[PDB]
Amino acid sequence: WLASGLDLSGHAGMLTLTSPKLVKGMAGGKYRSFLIHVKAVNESENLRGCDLLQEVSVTIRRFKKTSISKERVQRCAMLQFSEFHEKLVNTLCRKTDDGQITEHAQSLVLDTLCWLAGVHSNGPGSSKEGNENLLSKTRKFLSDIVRVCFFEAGRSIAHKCARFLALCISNGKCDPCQPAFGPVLLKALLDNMSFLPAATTGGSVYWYFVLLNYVKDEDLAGCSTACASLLTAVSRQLQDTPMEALLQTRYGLYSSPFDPVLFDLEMSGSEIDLSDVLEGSFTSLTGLLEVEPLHFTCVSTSDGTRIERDDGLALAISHASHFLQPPPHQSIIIERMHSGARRFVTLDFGRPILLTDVLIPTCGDLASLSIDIWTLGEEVDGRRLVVATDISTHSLILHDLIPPPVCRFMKITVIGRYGSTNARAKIPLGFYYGHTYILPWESELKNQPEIDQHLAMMVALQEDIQCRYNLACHRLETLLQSIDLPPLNSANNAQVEEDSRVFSAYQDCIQLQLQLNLAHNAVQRLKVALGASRKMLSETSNPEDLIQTSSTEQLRTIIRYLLDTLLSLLHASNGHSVPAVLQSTFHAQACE
Amino acid sequence: TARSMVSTIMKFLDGIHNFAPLGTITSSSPTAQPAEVLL
Amino acid sequence: SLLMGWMGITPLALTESHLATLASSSQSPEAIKQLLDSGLPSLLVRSLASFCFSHISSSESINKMPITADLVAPILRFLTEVGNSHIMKDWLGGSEVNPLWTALLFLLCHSGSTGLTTQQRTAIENATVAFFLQCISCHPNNQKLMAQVLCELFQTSPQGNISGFIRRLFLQLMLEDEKVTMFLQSPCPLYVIQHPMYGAGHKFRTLHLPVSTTLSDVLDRVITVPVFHLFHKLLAGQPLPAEMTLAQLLTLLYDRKLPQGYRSIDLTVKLGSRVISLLETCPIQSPLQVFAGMGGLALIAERLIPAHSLAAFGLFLRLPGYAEVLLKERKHAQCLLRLVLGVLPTLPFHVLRSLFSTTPLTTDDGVLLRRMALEIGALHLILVCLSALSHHSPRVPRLEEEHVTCLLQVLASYINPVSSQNSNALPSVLLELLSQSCLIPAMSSYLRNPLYRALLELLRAIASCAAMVPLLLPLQTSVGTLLAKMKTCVDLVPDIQKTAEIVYAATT
Amino acid sequence: SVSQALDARLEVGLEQQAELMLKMMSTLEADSILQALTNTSP
Repeated sequence: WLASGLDLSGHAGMLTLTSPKLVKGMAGGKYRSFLIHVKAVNESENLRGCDLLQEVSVTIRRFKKTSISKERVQRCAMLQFSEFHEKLVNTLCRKTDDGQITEHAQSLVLDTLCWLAGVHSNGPGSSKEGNENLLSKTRKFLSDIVRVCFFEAGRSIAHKCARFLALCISNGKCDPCQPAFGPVLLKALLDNMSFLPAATTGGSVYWYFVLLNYVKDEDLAGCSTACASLLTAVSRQLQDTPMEALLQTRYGLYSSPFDPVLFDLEMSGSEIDLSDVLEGSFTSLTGLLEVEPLHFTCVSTSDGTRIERDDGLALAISHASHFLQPPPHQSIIIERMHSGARRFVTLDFGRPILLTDVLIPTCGDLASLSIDIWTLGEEVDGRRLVVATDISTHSLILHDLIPPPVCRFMKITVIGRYGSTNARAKIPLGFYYGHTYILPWESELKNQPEIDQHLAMMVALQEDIQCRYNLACHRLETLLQSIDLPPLNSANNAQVEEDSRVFSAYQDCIQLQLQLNLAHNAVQRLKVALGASRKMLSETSNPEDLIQTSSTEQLRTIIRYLLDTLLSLLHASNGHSVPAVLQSTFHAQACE
Repeated sequence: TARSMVSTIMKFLDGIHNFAPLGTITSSSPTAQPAEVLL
Repeated sequence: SLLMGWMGITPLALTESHLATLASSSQSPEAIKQLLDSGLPSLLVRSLASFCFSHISSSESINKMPITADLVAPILRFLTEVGNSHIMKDWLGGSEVNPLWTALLFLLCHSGSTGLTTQQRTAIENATVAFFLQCISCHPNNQKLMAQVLCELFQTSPQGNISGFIRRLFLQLMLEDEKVTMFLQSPCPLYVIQHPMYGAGHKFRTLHLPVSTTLSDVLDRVITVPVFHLFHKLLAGQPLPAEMTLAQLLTLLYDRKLPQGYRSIDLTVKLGSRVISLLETCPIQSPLQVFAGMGGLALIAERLIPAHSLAAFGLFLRLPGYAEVLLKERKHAQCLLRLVLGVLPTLPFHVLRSLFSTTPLTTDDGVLLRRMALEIGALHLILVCLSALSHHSPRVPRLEEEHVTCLLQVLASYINPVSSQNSNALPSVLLELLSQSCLIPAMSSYLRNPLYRALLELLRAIASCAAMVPLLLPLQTSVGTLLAKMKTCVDLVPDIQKTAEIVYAATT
Repeated sequence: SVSQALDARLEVGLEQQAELMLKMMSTLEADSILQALTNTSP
């Protein structure tokens, strides 16, 4: 039906049609023509069904021709013999004794799992024995794969696993003897709330909570009591110094400048005043600690357009730190605006780079924007990233490009809104996010230094920024000792060069703390790329122990995330009777 | 009469200042134009 | 004495509150005498030294009481709090305590990442920083002790990367000005919990201020006209100058039987009438200059706005005697070091010029410095800098004007130190090196067009040395006749005429 | 909500409707949270 491909607005849509029986019949090398039927089923211009369509478009994409001959039987082997799929599941479970499985191999098996789920999303009247076998092997080890993908992996692997699991959600045309993926995936996710504060990546738990919030509509009680118990546990753990408390009272500075480890950075283009309630989309870009920003150099500029800025080892270390910097806010100004103001700008990164996340703030005087990427020539390898036609409504957010493209030159084409007044405005360039070092496997997708020297210089940069962060902390503590400590309780605290120097010291401490955190994530990424692994969730781990031994920023982010899930769960009742389990565990003393 | 803590913690919840733009104007007789331009 | 008998003192276990109370209640002289007479400090320093040795031995293998990894930062804070006493600073300056310094430094430098977590590592790092700040405070014996200790650690640095502790200790301890405690007693009001020696109310003041400031600044922050005057308890009948810095006062007090290590100096403020030797004393030596006295700057340079001047400053400070003439201006030297860690570009060459002028060719220090500059390659760097600034190449067989002027001044002071056996005082290696570089073409380009005065000083300097004369011959108008022509073109005037006549006499 | 913007280079892949369904999961999350914030307690 058309409902399996509708867009978010609902006014458009797109279907990708393929089947294993298609290539099974193409294995004979006989078929060359196809028919497609549009039919309206039933249980001013009164258009019904097929007449309701306005504009139509057809494209056909071929398969990639590799260097391995007789590829037809190789592709039909996985569709005919199902023992591959369980083996793939085994490669997720780390139960095989053939060494230790790296993150790259996990990414590859998750990619081919996503591809086979996509081809099995539409099986027309075929034998679903292989599909049932792979679904059963998924449900058998669902907790193990969700643990190794959403707790012990980065943003890319967790995003791919969320894609595969929600694709298994999407094609749930199960027989009456088979249960749906919803219940079992729900139970697998609530079997792993205990290991949540011992996670690694903010984007991983973000995708985890997105999947949880979607599939929680089937069973409500278990997710509610797990969330409430973790609320109580992490809340009683997070209460355990007067330093950040004094900062919070005196200046409203809530992020701890002394805790060196963070969890994730959340930003979006969309203290809080309490008067309006007397920011929901800000979780669109998560996990910005594993990915560092870049720098911008404008090359080409259209007519009536100007890009402006809005207002010896130590030297090499300082230059590497300067390359690892958030650039100041820039923008584009237009001299003359009109209905359909076509303008064009070009951005250069200076070297080939991996691009993962992009953010373009809301521009209310612009109709549409489009971004193109290329490395060598515009007509040589230019591929379209995204064109958005509702910039005046919301902001452009594109998060965690999988597979991550490599590029050096960005092309931004902007068309202004219809009936636009001749009043000047600003189009900010936004924030671009990527990977400074290009891995060899991601280099082969589309003078490169070796891994070891890059790892050594990144470790040296991490040590130098750790020294800078420690001296910033010492300056901040010695200066903050000089705050007046009156015996006048707190009324005079809510009632100056000293304030400005404290704000500047806190800004410097926060900046160097963020730099140290993303540098540590970069060296961790390089270490797992070398062949190592991150923290292994042992089976003998006490949940309370890993609750206590977790970083405070991770606890704050996980608290906000799962009470966000609690808010969505409370709203999911549609104003009906609230379940008694979360109304009972939240008694008077628990609430207090 | 001094400002206590209450005035400090209510002042931002919402040096002689003007108050004419906040209010409205009227007259007892029907004029040819309203006097809101004065405000 | 009765309180000693409570915590098992005539194994042992004291919490952080126990040592907090003990360090608080030991600031009086009788209490600190009882604390030194008791064996608790000796047993604690032996315990922590044993802990440091055990942790080093465990990391490298991959009356005593066992100290864990948690209690050691609070008891180091105990050391910081008790070190206010001057006999505490004298006791920490003895050979009995020095194992504490060596053990902590070898533990937090050699033993890198029993397991040390990052939070506890930062705790020990900050506690050691506080201990080092407390030890050398107004104590010249502790100053030279720490200088010798850090010089001996930098001497035995492994052969190349410096750990984070030693780097931040260099950027922290001797890169901030020395801070002393000011105590102010006055009957008139002068406008936190401190020791009861420091009084109470607004009539008794206590500040923690850097030494480099003077009395006028601390008195500003706190016809017959009443005027504030400052008196000391060891001085009877004389006031103190307003522009007199605290280093001069500290040296005067140390020359006036005040015991060493007295952390808080006291002053009485009185009101006198005004009708509308002390300043000439030597200042304090400070830990930075004491460390630089034995050439530690070269040791840390061997282990380490235009950027080329900042890069050349690190090479320039490796010569002996460079830091002694560098420390004449403290604030700008600290600013240059702050720019090094990550007027200002003129100073790394101006200090070299002053060191050239203060080291003549009649003594061994000047010729040793010149041969070390020949060996280490400072002349190559300054010559390629002049080549890049003047856009001229060597003869192959507004800020830039100030840079060229300063470089010419450095060369002029290098040739003749007295201008700012003289024939064999400089080797011919410098002669054959200068015959290859870009001195002659840049001179011919700039001449045929202060700075002119500096170039005439360079000319009379290169004519003063007999071994450096034959460079004046061009590779066919002589420089003397040319200079006479542009002197007549220009025609300050007596200097130009005298230098032109000197160049003409040298050419003839 | 969020902008109706999706990866154009990923159209050559098979998971375009996967990313579309992930994005509408995100938008329904944002809408439900805003509705829970605005609504009072009956």
